[PDB]
Amino acid sequence: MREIVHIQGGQCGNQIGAKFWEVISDEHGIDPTGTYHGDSDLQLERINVYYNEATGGRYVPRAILMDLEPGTMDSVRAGPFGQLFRPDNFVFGQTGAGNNWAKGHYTEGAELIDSVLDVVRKEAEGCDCLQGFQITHSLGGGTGSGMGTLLISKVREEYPDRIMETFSVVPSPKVSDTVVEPYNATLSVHQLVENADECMVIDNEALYDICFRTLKLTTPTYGDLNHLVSAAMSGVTCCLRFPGQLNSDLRKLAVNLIPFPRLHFFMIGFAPLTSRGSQQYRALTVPELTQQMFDAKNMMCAADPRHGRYLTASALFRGRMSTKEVDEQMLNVQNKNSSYFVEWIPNNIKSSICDIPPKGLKMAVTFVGNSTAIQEMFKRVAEQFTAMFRRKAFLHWYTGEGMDEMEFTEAESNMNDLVSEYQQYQDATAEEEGEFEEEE
Amino acid sequence: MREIVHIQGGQCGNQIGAKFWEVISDEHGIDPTGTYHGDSDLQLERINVYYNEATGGRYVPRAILMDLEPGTMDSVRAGPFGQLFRPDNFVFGQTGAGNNWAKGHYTEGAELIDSVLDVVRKEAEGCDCLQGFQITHSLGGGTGSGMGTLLISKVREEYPDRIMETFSVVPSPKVSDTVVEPYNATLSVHQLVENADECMVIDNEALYDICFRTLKLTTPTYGDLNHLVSAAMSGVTCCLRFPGQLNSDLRKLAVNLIPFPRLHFFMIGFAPLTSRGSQQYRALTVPELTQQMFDAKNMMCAADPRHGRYLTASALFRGRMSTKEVDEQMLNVQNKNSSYFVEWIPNNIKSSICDIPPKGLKMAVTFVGNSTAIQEMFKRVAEQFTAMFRRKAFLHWYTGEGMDEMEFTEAESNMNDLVSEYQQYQDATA
Amino acid sequence: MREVISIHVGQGGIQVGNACWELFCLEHGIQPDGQMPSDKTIGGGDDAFNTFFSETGAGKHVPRAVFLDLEPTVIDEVRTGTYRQLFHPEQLISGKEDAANNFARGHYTIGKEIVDLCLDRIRKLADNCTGLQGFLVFNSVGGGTGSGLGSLLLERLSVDYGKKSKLGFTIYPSPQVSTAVVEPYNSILSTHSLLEHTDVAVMLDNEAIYDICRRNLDIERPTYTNLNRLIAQVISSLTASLRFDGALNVDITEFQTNLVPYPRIHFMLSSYAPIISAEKAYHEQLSVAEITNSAFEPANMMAKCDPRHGKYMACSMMYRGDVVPKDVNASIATIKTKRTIQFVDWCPTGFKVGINYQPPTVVPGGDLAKVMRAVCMISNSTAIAEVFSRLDHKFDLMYAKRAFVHWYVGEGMEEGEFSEAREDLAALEKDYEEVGIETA
Amino acid sequence: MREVISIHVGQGGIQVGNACWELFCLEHGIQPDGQMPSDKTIGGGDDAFNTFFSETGAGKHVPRAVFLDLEPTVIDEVRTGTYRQLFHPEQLISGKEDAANNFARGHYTIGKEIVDLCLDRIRKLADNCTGLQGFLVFNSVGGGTGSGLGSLLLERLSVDYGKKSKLGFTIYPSPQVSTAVVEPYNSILSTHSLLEHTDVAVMLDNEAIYDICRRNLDIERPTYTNLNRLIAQVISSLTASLRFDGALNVDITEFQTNLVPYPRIHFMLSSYAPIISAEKAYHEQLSVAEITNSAFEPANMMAKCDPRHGKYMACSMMYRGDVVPKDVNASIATIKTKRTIQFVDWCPTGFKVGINYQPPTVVPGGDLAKVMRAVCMISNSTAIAEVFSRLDHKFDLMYAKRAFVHWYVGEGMEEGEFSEAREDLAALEKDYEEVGIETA
Ligand SMILES: Nc1nc2c(ncn2[C@@H]2O[C@H](COP(=O)(O)OP(=O)(O)OP(=O)(O)O)[C@@H](O)[C@H]2O)c(=O)[nH]1
Ligand SMILES: Nc1nc2c(ncn2[C@@H]2O[C@H](COP(=O)(O)OP(=O)(O)OP(=O)(O)O)[C@@H](O)[C@H]2O)c(=O)[nH]1
Ligand SMILES: Nc1nc2c(ncn2[C@@H]2O[C@H](COP(=O)(O)OP(=O)(O)O)[C@@H](O)[C@H]2O)c(=O)[nH]1
Ligand SMILES: Nc1nc2c(ncn2[C@@H]2O[C@H](COP(=O)(O)OP(=O)(O)O)[C@@H](O)[C@H]2O)c(=O)[nH]1
Ligand SMILES: [Mg+2]
Ligand SMILES: [Mg+2]
Repeated sequence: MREIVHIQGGQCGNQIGAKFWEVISDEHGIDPTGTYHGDSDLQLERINVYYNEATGGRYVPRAILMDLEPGTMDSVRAGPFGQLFRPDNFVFGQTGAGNNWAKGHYTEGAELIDSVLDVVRKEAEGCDCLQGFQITHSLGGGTGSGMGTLLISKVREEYPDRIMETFSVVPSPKVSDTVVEPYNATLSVHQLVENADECMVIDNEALYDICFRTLKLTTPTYGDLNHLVSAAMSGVTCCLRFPGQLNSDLRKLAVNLIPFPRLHFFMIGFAPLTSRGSQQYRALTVPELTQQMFDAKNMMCAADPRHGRYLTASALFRGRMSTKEVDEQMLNVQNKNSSYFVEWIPNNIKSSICDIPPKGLKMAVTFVGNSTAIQEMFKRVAEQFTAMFRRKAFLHWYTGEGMDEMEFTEAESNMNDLVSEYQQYQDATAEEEGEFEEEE
Repeated sequence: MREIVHIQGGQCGNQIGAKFWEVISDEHGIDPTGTYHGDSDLQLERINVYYNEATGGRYVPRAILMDLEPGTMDSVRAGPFGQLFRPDNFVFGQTGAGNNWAKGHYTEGAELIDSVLDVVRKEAEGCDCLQGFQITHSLGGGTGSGMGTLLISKVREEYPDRIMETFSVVPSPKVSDTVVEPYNATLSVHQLVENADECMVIDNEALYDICFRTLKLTTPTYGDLNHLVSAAMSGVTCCLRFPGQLNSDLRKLAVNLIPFPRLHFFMIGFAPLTSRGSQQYRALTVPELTQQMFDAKNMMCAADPRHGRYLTASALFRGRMSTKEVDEQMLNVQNKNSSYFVEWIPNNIKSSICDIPPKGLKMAVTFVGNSTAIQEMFKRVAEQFTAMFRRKAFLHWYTGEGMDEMEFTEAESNMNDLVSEYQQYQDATA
Repeated sequence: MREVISIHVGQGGIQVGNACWELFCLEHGIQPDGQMPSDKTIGGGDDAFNTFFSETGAGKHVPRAVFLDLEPTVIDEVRTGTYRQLFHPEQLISGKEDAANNFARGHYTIGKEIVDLCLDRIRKLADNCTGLQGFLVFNSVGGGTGSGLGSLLLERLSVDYGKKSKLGFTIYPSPQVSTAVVEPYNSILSTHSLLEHTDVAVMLDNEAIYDICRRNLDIERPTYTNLNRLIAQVISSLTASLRFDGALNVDITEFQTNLVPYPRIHFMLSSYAPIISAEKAYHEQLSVAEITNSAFEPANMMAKCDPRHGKYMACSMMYRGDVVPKDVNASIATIKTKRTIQFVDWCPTGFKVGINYQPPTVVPGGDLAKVMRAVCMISNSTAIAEVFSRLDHKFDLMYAKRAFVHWYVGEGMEEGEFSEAREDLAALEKDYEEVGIETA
Repeated sequence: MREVISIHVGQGGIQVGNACWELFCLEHGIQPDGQMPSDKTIGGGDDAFNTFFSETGAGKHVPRAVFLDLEPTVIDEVRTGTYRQLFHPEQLISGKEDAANNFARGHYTIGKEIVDLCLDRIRKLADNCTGLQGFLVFNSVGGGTGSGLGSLLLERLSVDYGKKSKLGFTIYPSPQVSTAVVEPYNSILSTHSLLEHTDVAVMLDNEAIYDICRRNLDIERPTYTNLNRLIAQVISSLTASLRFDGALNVDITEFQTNLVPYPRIHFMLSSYAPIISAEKAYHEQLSVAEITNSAFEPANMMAKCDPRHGKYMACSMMYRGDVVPKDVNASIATIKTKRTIQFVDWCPTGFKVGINYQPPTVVPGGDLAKVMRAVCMISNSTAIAEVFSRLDHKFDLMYAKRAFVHWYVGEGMEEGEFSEAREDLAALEKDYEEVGIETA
């Protein structure tokens, strides 16, 4: 059991979800028509974690595809493995959010969520034991940010004990594919930091950086950006679906990743990713993969860990590796990066092993790292939001829907408090000398 | 035995019956010429419940098709399985009620009913042990409401002990396919509440909502609406016609659905109904069907059970299911819906198991629920009726047929008492 | 010669019956036609059946059992069954119209027509019988027929047959899981009648036995048919001593002395101990001293009363198979020593032990393991009080509102008959505590 | 007859268990089915197994062993394993949701549900057992289940069974190599419970044993499975005396007298000495006198405490094979004469020697040489303090910040419990020096 309900909310979310549910159907051997054509019996021992066995031995994703735009349905239906998702589970508005948190949270989205909950409740009650939820939504756009947060707020009021995991695409200043991103994202994090157990911040900038450097793609498309997110998304929740030499799960990661309740933003990354030309040369060994996973480059977040200092990390190694060798590497990493690891809370790195690798690979890794570097990416959104909010630019749309200036202030406040806290975890290391402080 | 005499009174009633007697024919395997072509001997073991074996091994429905319009006969003959029904049983006038309770009750209908009672008596006396009747009429139209109630009054005076079950289409404010609906319906319920043992309120609005949402039909017709009513109509009386792990019948449901005599309005709802596209994905398990049957969407009545609190409910599960698993689900539901179940009278839900499923299905459920929500649908009719009666609008027709204003006031008074009594047993805490 | 008449009243009575007569037919070797195949070239199991089956003189054996129902459907299922040619057509008595879960219909309106025909059938069966031991009766007290007519039968039988013992196996409604809403009303009105006219009443709550199936047989989805099979095995084990040879023989007449101390306290529980799925039979020693401990388990009780609240007033252990009396002696002795098991003061020696050499029969298609030992403990416990108080509480919620009375009153039961019954059951649960009180 | 109940709690527990029961099955000659092949035309190894396997009476031997996990994945692996048909289904108990490295979940929230079911199993096993010697327990104190539920068990076991010894093989986290970040918190809360309810607690730090594999077995990349096999051999060598015949017999009861001087000092170490790769077995004499010296080697200790800092308060040398008591005597005498090895004053004769003729079994696929001599030395050392000081220091960095407490507090543990625990462990490391202090 330990089942996971997936909600893919807002265009971005649905497209990530589309690729994700392809990735997981490969590892479990499910074919686009919902039949099992896997060779190993290990592929169907724990399937129930993601799929709810339908009649006639079809497998159906426990996905709730929500948007305020009816066009997206056509897109997720167009995709290969589009026939996997349950029609009933598709819930779509008509107008759309129009990149407006308010439209997706207070007015248009506020009418739809009631319908969505009734699906969420239905799929959650089916599970004998619910591990929790994996919400996949953009903070940048309205629907994903507006509804996404409103739903998250709703589900948490109904299912407090159940983990709330979120794979969210934060808006990057480099890309800036929308103007009002800073507003959406600022009002989002306020709702996320209160109602999300563990939020895995993803950034398009970084994902593009992984595609032009780590991999060498001539034309990285949002498909190829989604494929990296989906690879990681599997990694985070594998030791549920397969055996391990040392088992873990979502709650186990949370307990060891979140020291204090508010600092629950993490930088996901995937270690065995190599340029197709550069494969020959690269030797696939635990040390090699450990080097890449702790390279700032590998991280799917804009902020380089180097500026921050890891409060903790977690690795989820795949395939057949000697646990001793892993443990040797995790130790070795912590002695090297003396500065990039917090003084208090020693043996910062956690390690999980799962026996089953990802398809077409011998070994792999998935990395989840709570740093004070993640602060930096949130400062970018703050600086930008402030600059708009100094003048009350674009503010008449949000105010139009019925949101009040008070909200916009509290959102900034609440995000500033987060930013102060992550910086504070460098002041508790600043303990150093008890007689006098290092600044003089 | 435990035979059931069906009366399908008024256009709406005759069209429901047409579809009903097609649905029951598929289950029992009877072909449109009255010949048995079924493959399972279980199909004929208890056929006598609904059909009377005629000469030459033809099966005849025990249906009394009454209407004040002669055009309806053509309609029930036209239908496939229109040759099943007995030409002596068809009793039709000439003029028609004209959507007037009075014309269908006090004048035109008052002349016909004496002819119908002679057929009712005949078919009722043929049965060794009569379970009761299943009247199918509309409260909205003049014929179904006028004659239907007048017949129901008559049959009950002759046959008190025998169950009087009614599948009545109440007029919905959304549809409003007639103007004088409020008058007819208000005068109907007055007669029904005194003379009907168990009334299963149906609404077109709800049936359309099941057709656009639960099912996904591009063009739901009165054929499709009738098909849903019929599907449920089978379910309510199956454990008569087939074996069961736990048996029930009409009187058993009544004994456990009606706490106090006046509270015999119920919401019927059929569980295994699914959109054709969504079927692949849906898993056909006792829990899944139990979730749909208690969904306020699934009910064939306008009023959401969420507003009321179930005085009681009954499920009539079909196919081969573990009785334990059913019992687990019914318990699970009652804990969950702590508000939507009355405090006094615990273990509110009744359960019945019938081994034989409906055709082309592995499991099914039919739901019958006595809630205090049903008052909300009657308030709509009252609010409407009052507005007309404040001014005495359209009243001259009803007054013209020889009905007095006193009758219109007592009908409103008696319907308000019903609404008061449900609200009592909602608000009550014990 | 050890003759027992079996009266199956109501659906629950008949369907339990079917399962009983499957088991009996297999035990004695009677085929569905009713003709034992004359094998081993000697009448080796000759006179074994005379307990339950009457030899007609032509080689055909007929069950000494009256199946009674006010509904035709259940009895028709027996007539169109494998055992159609086994049961006497007149013994299988039918009614046209059911009691419809109304004691009043079963006790006055409908019941008074049929009971006249049943008593004639019992008399005919009692005339054939030479030294009848007792009347086993099977009725559901939740349902109309079993409550109403089943009570009326016992009243009439008690005047006609006098001394002949009446052991009633009653299916009292479990408090959590109830099949019908009007079950309390029936149960209470039935119990008052049952409280005077039965000698020993063995209580069996469905839910409790359902739980045993999920726990011991490891079936996720138990049916009534699976349940009815366990009920049969109990009845078999109780009457076994008559049918098969044993070291320490019991009789249906003995329980009545050893188990009932005071007349009104005749209510009992039951626990057949080695209920084991063949899957886990592999891994179980199944010694006598285990089987005994497994009997006194609070879970393995077939009625849902936790005897740890009560005090055992008398226990009747009925062993079957490779059972040595020395081994039994130690097992009881260790139980007497235990703390969890607590005995009343006024009962110094509360055990009646009954050892048979015949092991229990494994029914084909039957959820049980072939096992070389067994035991059916019928126990008189002060805990029984708990079930009655719950049915009293569940009843008193009604009749405050006069909730469903209009039915019962319409069908000839005066309203004061409800008040009477509750007052008498209130007088029972007074008695059960009074005997539970330590001696002054 | 020398019966030992094994309780395997938590992943680390179960997986160690699997390796233990492989060894035992090979040692007695039980096949995976659980039927010994009846060979040598005599029951030559008859009653050897009655330590670890109950005969079912049908020719099937079942392990006397409860495998307990709040997580389903590890226990499933056993159920879909070679030894699926060996272990009694019920004995393999599973939870739906893991403790997730949170003592609190295991000790209150989740544990309290399952423990009830576990004790019932232990009672059923202890009923079969005639003259039970003791409860062997296997729990990780780094992990939730093994810390939490494993501590809750012992408490409950201590009241119920009373005298019956409780030898606890505990996988304390090595300081250099740690798998989880929240380990110190678990370990300390576990140790406090453990400190009062276990009779003898044998400490085993993974890292130490990992180093032994790299040093003695010459494996560059050791796994847990390689580690678990060495743990098994120890357990085998300890219990050996019961199972096989020996010159100088020991018993699980004996250690408790000869190794624990004072009640609170029941922490130990262990060192199985002839750990040799077949590659270097060619070139080694492997005389008793060598094996003994190899046992007292600081490195060959399986917990990473360098006993040269401490004083040996009591040793328990357990030899197996071609061992002559005269040869042992000299070996100990030379150790008593050595300077590096130092004994407390108040212990004048510290050694308890145990000689078994049975040599240790070579597991196929196993990283070990078939050898004709062996020794398992459980040693009470003042050095143990060192491990507790490092788990106190690593915890004192935490709980200054109130680091991870929110989790623990949320799941029922009052904050003050953490403070109590650290205060009792500080009291332990006070005692350990106090006994180390030369006599006044
Ligand atoms: N063991 C068992 N109990 C049953 C079965 N069917 C019904 N029961 C019990 O009987 C109750 C329902 O009453 P019925 O036995 O149907 O009623 P009846 O005595 O046949 O009388 P009517 O309901 O009037 O036909 C349930 O609450 C159960 O406790 C069955 O197949 N097996
Ligand atoms: N010898 C050995 N030790 C192990 C193994 N797996 C884990 N451990 C030890 O146990 C610790 C992790 O604890 P787990 O056993 O996973 O945790 P648990 O007690 O089962 O509780 P949960 O994690 O909540 O399921 C590690 O730090 C190791 O010291 C294994 O296979 N062998
Ligand atoms: N990684 C990724 N990001 C996307 C994709 N599509 C849109 N986005 C990002 O999402 C942001 C806007 O969110 P979107 O969901 O499109 O708008 P919404 O529908 O109003 O929430 C933009 O800044 C895009 O960079 C995609 O397929 N993959
Ligand atoms: N469900 C359903 N309702 C109908 C059908 N035909 C008519 N009605 C309803 O019945 C009401 C009028 O009753 P009708 O039977 O036409 O008039 P009558 O013949 O005078 O009773 C209208 O409000 C319609 O909504 C039908 O085929 N199906
Ligand atoms: Mg019945
Ligand atoms: Mg675990």
